[PDB]
Amino acid sequence: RPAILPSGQILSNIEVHSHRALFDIFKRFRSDDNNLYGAEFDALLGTY
Amino acid sequence: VVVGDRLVFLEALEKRVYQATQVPYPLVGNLDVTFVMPLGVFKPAADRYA
Repeated sequence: RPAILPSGQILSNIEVHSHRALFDIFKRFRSDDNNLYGAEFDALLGTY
Repeated sequence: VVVGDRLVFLEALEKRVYQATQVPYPLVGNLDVTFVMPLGVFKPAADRYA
């Protein structure tokens, strides 16, 4: 579940697999993984 | 840039291309030299001098 709209653009053009230390979680899929599509949700149905 | 009596471009493609990708740069060539050295030769009896 990635983001829908980007706030501001990035500027650096640097490889990133070598700087995976700075981040907290880091995931790199090869090309167009079929997992980022399915979107489920919880719901509350009426209050009495 | 003008070198000799000539006008030439002068460009380095380490930034425009090759940046942030896993292909190395081609202009960093490799020299190759083969050394040799003698192990236990023994000079004749006339060259043993300090």
